[PDB]
Amino acid sequence: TGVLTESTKRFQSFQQFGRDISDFTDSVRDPKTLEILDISPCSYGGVSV
Amino acid sequence: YYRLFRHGKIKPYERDTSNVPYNAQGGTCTDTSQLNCYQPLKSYDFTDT
Amino acid sequence: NKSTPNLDQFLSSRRGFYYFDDTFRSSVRVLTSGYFLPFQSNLTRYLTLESITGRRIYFDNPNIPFKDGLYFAATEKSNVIRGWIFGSTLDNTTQSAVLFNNGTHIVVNVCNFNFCQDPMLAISAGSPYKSWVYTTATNCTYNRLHAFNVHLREHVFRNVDGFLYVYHNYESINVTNTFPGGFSVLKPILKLPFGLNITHFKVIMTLFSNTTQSFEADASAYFVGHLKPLTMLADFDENGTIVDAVDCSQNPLSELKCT
Ligand SMILES: *[C@@H]1O[C@H](CO)[C@@H](O[C@@H]2O[C@H](CO)[C@@H](O[C@@H]3O[C@H](CO)[C@@H](O[C@@H]4O[C@H](CO)[C@@H](O)[C@H](O)[C@@H]4O)[C@H](O)[C@@H]3O)[C@H](O)[C@H]2NC(C)=O)[C@H](O)[C@H]1NC(C)=O
Ligand SMILES: *[C@@H]1O[C@H](CO)[C@@H](O[C@@H]2O[C@H](CO)[C@@H](O)[C@H](O)[C@H]2NC(C)=O)[C@H](O)[C@H]1NC(C)=O
Ligand SMILES: *[C@@H]1O[C@H](CO)[C@@H](O[C@@H]2O[C@H](CO)[C@@H](O)[C@H](O)[C@H]2NC(C)=O)[C@H](O)[C@H]1NC(C)=O
Ligand SMILES: *[C@@H]1O[C@H](CO)[C@@H](O)[C@H](O)[C@H]1NC(C)=O
Ligand SMILES: *[C@@H]1O[C@H](CO)[C@@H](O)[C@H](O)[C@H]1NC(C)=O
Ligand SMILES: *[C@@H]1O[C@H](CO)[C@@H](O)[C@H](O)[C@H]1NC(C)=O
Ligand SMILES: *[C@@H]1O[C@H](CO)[C@@H](O)[C@H](O)[C@H]1NC(C)=O
Ligand SMILES: *[C@@H]1O[C@H](CO)[C@@H](O)[C@H](O)[C@H]1NC(C)=O
Ligand SMILES: *[C@@H]1O[C@H](CO)[C@@H](O)[C@H](O)[C@H]1NC(C)=O
Repeated sequence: TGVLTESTKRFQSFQQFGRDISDFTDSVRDPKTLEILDISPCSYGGVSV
Repeated sequence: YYRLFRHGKIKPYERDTSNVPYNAQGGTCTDTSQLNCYQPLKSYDFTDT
Repeated sequence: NKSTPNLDQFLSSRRGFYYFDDTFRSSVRVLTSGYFLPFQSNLTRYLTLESITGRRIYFDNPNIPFKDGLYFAATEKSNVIRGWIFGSTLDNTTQSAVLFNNGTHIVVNVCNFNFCQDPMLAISAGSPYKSWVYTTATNCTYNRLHAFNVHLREHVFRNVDGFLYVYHNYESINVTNTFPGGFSVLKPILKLPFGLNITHFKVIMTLFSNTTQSFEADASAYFVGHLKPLTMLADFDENGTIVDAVDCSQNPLSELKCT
């Protein structure tokens, strides 16, 4: 669940998704277009009342 | 056919397609029709009744 | 007619590291345990050398036990070492595999081969003449051909869960008698679902001549090493590539660097 945006990363030849040190997925090869995307938490930051 | 006598146990995803006499006492044997020789394969019996 | 092999041993330096998993990483140090070639261990060398006095040919090709993996290096010219034979008894009682790569193309076969005494390919550096590897093959299960036509060539052979793993690397060197020194990483190329019991392997050689019906000798060498259960540490760069590794059972600095 999250917002999808254009990406500028590089993928090592054949590769389907990329993760980070916390194993948080943040990239997909989105088949039928082959244009790498970026994933982001729906809401992240901080809201105070 | 299914194998009935073998010295050791097989490993995962490994097959054996051998047919050699199995000596009960020891390692090798090259003569059947004896009092201690045993063919290593036995045949199922799928009859009507 | 052959001469008793010289089972001389050199030092393995820091070679024999390969890729142990298919995950993707970036700037990560991962500690693993597995079956690897220990650093600075005796590597047994076999040689092919020109005859000088008479029938003094050093045509080395014994049966080397597989155990728990194998590391195989070759320093040669004009492609004298070409193929490998894996099996258990290497007879027509048990299924065996041949993984020839040179010649016309890469031929990978699993059959009930009845091999000869000297698995020697009677060809030259180009436009080959004959093929002497087989005598009979009754029951063939796998036949594959892959389209493809002093140095250092490196291979690693493993057998896990009925899959034969082959890893390969190449480098260009210049040396005369000793063994080189340096760091190499082996990339995964071949993974075959054969599912057979491999306990012995043998090499295939070629005899270069001079437009004659008689064949004799070449200059080359191949090195053999056995794998052992160890623990190691690896390092990854931005774009996945192994830059260095350490052996956590060699010297106190190694266990310090591994803890
Ligand atoms: C891969 O293939 C090789 C054969 O090419 C297998 O190697 C065989 O391994 C067995 C041991 O498991 C070895 O010994 C045989 O079994 C007994 C000793 O362990 C001996 O026979 C027995 O003697 C007992 C005592 O008298 C008796 O109670 C029992 O009933 C039986 O008679 C004898 O020594 C046998 O030879 C074989 O020699 C060995 N064959 C070889 C080396 O050619 C290997 O196990 C296979 N690996 C896998 C994973 O399947
Ligand atoms: C999967 O199919 C889609 C069409 O359903 C392909 O997208 C078209 O690709 C062609 C070029 O090959 C373009 O000219 C079209 O404009 C594309 N149309 C759409 C709907 O995207 C897509 O290329 C195919 N994927 C693969 C890997 O062939
Ligand atoms: C990862 O790959 C990039 C791209 O190949 C490497 O950066 C290149 O480095 C070479 C010199 O070695 C330059 O000529 C290129 O212009 C560089 N390209 C880019 C996109 O930076 C980078 O060095 C590699 N790094 C790793 C971790 O291997
Ligand atoms: C190699 O073998 C020689 C002779 O047995 C031995 O002295 C030497 O220590 C060995 N090398 C290794 C691996 O330590
Ligand atoms: C030894 O002599 C035999 C004779 O048949 C020959 O086939 C074999 O190739 C010779 N040895 C080598 C390794 O060339
Ligand atoms: C099997 O191989 C042995 C040894 O080479 C040979 O004596 C025998 O004739 C061969 N039999 C078959 C099945 O071809
Ligand atoms: C090959 O398999 C057939 C059964 O399909 C069998 O009759 C034949 O004897 C086998 N031959 C060998 C030597 O593997
Ligand atoms: C090392 O380089 C020299 C010069 O190119 C060459 O003659 C020699 O054959 C090379 N090494 C060996 C012994 O193959
Ligand atoms: C040519 O053949 C002869 C043997 O007849 C051999 O001694 C010589 O080294 C060969 N030279 C070449 C050009 O290969």
